[PDB]
Amino acid sequence: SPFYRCQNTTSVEKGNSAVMGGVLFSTGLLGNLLALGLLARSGLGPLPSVFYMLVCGLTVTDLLGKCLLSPVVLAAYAQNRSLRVLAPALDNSLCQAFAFFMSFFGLSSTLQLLAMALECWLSLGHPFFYRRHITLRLGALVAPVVSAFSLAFCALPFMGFGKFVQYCPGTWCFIQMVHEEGSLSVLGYSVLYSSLMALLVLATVLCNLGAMRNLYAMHRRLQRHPQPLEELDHLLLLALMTVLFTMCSLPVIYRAYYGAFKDVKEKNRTSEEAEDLRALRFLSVISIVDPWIFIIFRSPVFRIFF
Amino acid sequence: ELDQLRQEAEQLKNQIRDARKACADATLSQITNNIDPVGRIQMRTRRTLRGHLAKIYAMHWGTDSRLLVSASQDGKLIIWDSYTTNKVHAIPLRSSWVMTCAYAPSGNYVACGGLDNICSIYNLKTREGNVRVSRELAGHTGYLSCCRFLDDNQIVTSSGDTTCALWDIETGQQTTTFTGHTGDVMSLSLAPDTRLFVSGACDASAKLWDVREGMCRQTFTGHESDINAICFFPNGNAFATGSDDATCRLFDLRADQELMTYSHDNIICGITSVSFSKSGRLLLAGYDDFNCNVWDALKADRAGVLAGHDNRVSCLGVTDDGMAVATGSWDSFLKIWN
Amino acid sequence: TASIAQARKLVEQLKMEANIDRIKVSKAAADLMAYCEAHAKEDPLLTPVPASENPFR
Amino acid sequence: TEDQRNEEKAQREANKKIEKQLQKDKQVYRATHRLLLLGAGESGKNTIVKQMRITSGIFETKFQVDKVNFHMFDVGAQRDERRKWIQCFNDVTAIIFVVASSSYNTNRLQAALKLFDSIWNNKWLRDTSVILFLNKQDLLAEKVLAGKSKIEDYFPEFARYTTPEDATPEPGEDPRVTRAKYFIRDEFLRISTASGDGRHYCYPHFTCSVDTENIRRVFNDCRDIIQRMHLRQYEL
Amino acid sequence: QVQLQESGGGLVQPGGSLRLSCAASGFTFSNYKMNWVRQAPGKGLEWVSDISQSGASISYTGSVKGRFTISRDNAKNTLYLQMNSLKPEDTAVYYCARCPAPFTRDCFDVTSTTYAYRGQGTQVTVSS
Ligand SMILES: CC(C)CCC[C@@H](C)[C@H]1CC[C@H]2[C@@H]3CC=C4C[C@@H](O)CC[C@]4(C)[C@H]3CC[C@]12C
Ligand SMILES: CC(C)CCC[C@@H](C)[C@H]1CC[C@H]2[C@@H]3CC=C4C[C@@H](O)CC[C@]4(C)[C@H]3CC[C@]12C
Ligand SMILES: CC(C)CCC[C@@H](C)[C@H]1CC[C@H]2[C@@H]3CC=C4C[C@@H](O)CC[C@]4(C)[C@H]3CC[C@]12C
Ligand SMILES: CC(C)CCC[C@@H](C)[C@H]1CC[C@H]2[C@@H]3CC=C4C[C@@H](O)CC[C@]4(C)[C@H]3CC[C@]12C
Ligand SMILES: CC(C)CCC[C@@H](C)[C@H]1CC[C@H]2[C@@H]3CC=C4C[C@@H](O)CC[C@]4(C)[C@H]3CC[C@]12C
Ligand SMILES: O=C(O)CCCCCC[C@H]1C(=O)NC(=O)N1CC[C@@H](O)C1CCCCC1
Repeated sequence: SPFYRCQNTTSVEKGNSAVMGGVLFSTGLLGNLLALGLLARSGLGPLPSVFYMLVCGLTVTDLLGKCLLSPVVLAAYAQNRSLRVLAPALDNSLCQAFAFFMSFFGLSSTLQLLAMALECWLSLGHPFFYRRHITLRLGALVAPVVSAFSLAFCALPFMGFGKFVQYCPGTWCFIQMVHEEGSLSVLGYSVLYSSLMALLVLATVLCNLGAMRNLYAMHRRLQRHPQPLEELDHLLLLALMTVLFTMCSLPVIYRAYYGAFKDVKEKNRTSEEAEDLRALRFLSVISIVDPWIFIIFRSPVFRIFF
Repeated sequence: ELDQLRQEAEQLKNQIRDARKACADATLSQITNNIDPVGRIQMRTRRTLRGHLAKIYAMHWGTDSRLLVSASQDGKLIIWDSYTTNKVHAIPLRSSWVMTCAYAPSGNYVACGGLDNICSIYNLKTREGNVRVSRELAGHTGYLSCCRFLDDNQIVTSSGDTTCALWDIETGQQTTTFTGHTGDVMSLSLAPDTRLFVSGACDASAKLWDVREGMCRQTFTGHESDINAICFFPNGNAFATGSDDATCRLFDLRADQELMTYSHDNIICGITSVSFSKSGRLLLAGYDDFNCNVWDALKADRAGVLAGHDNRVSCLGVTDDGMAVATGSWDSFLKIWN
Repeated sequence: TASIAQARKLVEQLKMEANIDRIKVSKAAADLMAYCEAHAKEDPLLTPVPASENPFR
Repeated sequence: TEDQRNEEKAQREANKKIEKQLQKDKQVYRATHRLLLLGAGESGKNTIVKQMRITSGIFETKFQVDKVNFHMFDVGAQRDERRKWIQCFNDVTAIIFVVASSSYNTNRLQAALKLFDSIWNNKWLRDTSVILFLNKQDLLAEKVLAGKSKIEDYFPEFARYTTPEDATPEPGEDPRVTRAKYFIRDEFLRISTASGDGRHYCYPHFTCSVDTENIRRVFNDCRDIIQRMHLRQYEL
Repeated sequence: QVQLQESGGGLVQPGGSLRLSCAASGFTFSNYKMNWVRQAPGKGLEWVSDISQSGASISYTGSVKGRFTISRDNAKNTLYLQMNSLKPEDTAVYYCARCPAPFTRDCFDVTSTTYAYRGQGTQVTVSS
């Protein structure tokens, strides 16, 4: 029996609705809109900086992905038709392109978060290196280069290395995290993507830990003899960001590794599909959390009341 | 015996004040009240010059009204093209903390100095094509605040030693020394005929000296704080001085007393640069509030405001022909408004 | 010597400056107004210079 | 006008060359850290300059610490009216203010305190950090240990001052010397902590004219300053 | 022109009391911080005390706290210094100094060279 029961199904299965995805889309859209509004208010009047441009690029990437992705999933439920048939004009598109965009945006968000963490670590722990080698130049080419790398990496399934398949809900498609024999050709792309995600997550966690360690010494040095944001609050912001990013990125990696290596004894396809959906349910929370942690909680307008 | 000198100075000052009051039959404001006001002029920046690293401190327009020179405290003197904004020359200054620059009338030489207490000259039209140090005037005992060229061979310089110096670039020696100022001289201004010059010395008073005679021909004590800017009226008979008191004051060489004052209640920060247009009707004064105020030379009202800079304004210069005005600031960007 | 020499020089300069040919303020104001109104049209900043003639277009 | 276009192209090439030069130099400048050395005439700042280096109105001393270039500028041979030219050093990385703690009676310590207060309150210096070197600690110790130069005779509040809890006395130092040192420190702390927050900070370090570690201290301070200026970037 | 005229100083015995008065002219007395300094015979300028514009913030040197009282009256542009108890070491020429710029609290009037905004000073002597 096919593991992806809804691989060829034309109608959206019952037992679920779009409220779950609808809330995740609405909250993220509101967050990104507030973030971009604050950035525009700042740009119209402060001055540009590397961190400013990095956060702007991260917010822009997230907003393009709550928007390119969510409307399709919502229309799927609205017309009760899977992505393979949601648009009869297309034949096999909006299923393989949907997962393409999803993976591209996920990898780009991860890479931009890692870049921001590394920039903060270099700035706080190695001030001389930052003042010597960075500039707003790196801060301007980082995001385009990250997007280009994400495109190049996520375009591999269109070259005989990797595939996209649909899941039980039928309204979304993703990398084939599981194969029946183990067609190394298909599982290799999934394993590579999972390994890259894990490495980027670990690097971001290490950079955030280093930044917090540097800030604690700075906190004590500010304590002894010598409205604005302090360092002990940036510590909490970075800790929350790291915790949430890890708890949202580890599920998908775990599910990919499980489907790749430990599912040789097939287990309850229903539970596996449910866990695969949940993993991305949490992974999508990164785009909703970043706008609040990086801008809103730092904007003075919000801190006046908070 | 010192009491006798004190009383003599006091009675002489009283006599001079009585004489100045006797000549004050009227006031410039009451006579200009009939002049038509300029109203408001929305001047905009037509050219933006970028490339300076540190805060620009001095600037001076050239007679050709095409090339301009700007000095930054990063040790760099840049020559920009007013029309094309293209940098002509980039002279690296041996002294990083440059505070003055002067563009010769013919454009063959450019002077610059600062905390080094040395005024270096650079030839822009050397036969080799490169710019090289032409002369070094190291006779001053203080920081060079301002300098201006009288000709291709004579140059007036103001130093922190509270005394100005007229040098002959050919010999590189003090041709004349002007002493009498109590504080450090800040700015210089050459008259149209290049025969007289005025300057403030952080003593709330300016002194008009003669280049040839070498003496304080006149003195004015209208201001109340340190004077940082000074510029001759296009006719050469008057000049406006800006002080840290947030007020500009006009003084006529013939009246020997202040003619009028430009200031406002909301304006409380100091002044850095002041200059007159070709006709002298508009007085453009740079303030520390990040904007330059263009006042009416006759109505004593704010005719315009240039709020394009984000940092303190350091220098302001109007071309001899009066097409556009260049306002430099510590933001390292020169804006030419027209 | 310096303390008294400074006062001597100050008194001398004040005497030299007291005997200058001081002029009335009314005539100076009239001359300034005449000069301003004469070169009014010749001031690109005071009057609106045509766009074509402006090299900064 | 083909000649005009040729001249414009030549000027554009010259401008590109000048932009490269200003770029290879934006790079050398932001990597170098400028510092302003200031202090009373009777201070041991000259000895510090001599140790660091081992007619002009300004002297430059270039030294490398951990492959980091530091250019310390001394404003010697300049008139004591510092209110004007000091503004030129607003963008300097730090102001090394060396004060002789043992120069208290006229009372030069009071003049040093007033100068430090003026520098800390100067509008254009509110964003510049000041590294306070309480130099000549050996003289202060020798004077307060065996001497009649009672501090309360020139600082009545000292009669009520006591050594703080966070004090880290040098092993073997007499309690009276430590008390006097920390009192002279608090004298500047009260001024620096009342008109400054998130704009500039004071780094008081008990040093001597012959101490080489002073250099390291500056380096350390610089790091702190920089790091703190970096923390300001994270504020949208 | 800026003008400061000091008076009220003179001879006095140990433990006496004086009231020095400085009359200002040529500027807004209220917009500048005032200072009293002194120069002892064969010595340099010594700062005595300071009083801010509004007269709220006041400070004295350690050798003067609780002994002299500085005050100002902007209604007439005058400064006052009441010396309650003097001693032989207090003999000096007292000068009144003004802030270099208005609306500021950073003073640089302790300059040894000729300061352009200080009066002629008043000589005070104390002898038994
Ligand atoms: C203010 C912004 C951050 C939005 C608020 C965050 C909310 C919407 C996020 C935070 C955690 C998220 C939940 C994470 C886990 C689950 C369990 C899953 O089986 C259903 C969705 C659900 C319930 C998610 C829904 C969206 C969620 C509740
Ligand atoms: C502040 C400066 C640096 C600009 C921000 C970075 C720019 C270069 C980023 C921000 C968001 C990015 C876009 C986000 C989404 C998409 C659609 C996707 O199919 C890839 C291309 C494209 C269109 C990206 C390319 C580069 C992009 C436009
Ligand atoms: C423009 C940005 C913000 C979003 C991208 C455009 C969105 C709105 C487009 C892209 C793909 C589109 C879907 C693809 C095809 C169909 C077939 C139609 O019979 C039902 C609607 C549905 C399902 C479309 C809904 C709108 C849709 C989601
Ligand atoms: C490069 C960025 C900016 C734009 C991305 C373009 C996307 C939408 C393109 C690139 C490659 C395309 C795919 C290439 C080949 C096929 C096989 C065909 O039988 C079904 C559609 C499908 C799977 C295409 C759908 C759209 C696609 C995913
Ligand atoms: C110093 C400036 C002027 C020149 C910089 C040129 C080169 C070195 C810069 C420009 C863009 C930069 C890249 C843009 C983004 C990233 C993402 C980061 O996660 C890995 C490094 C990487 C790939 C950067 C490495 C360095 C980079 C290639
Ligand atoms: O219910 C179902 O079938 C599950 C829906 C599929 C996941 C959510 C898709 C869509 C939605 O439906 N709601 C959103 O917010 N989306 C956008 C998330 C998107 O930014 C994220 C980027 C990073 C990687 C993961 C996706």
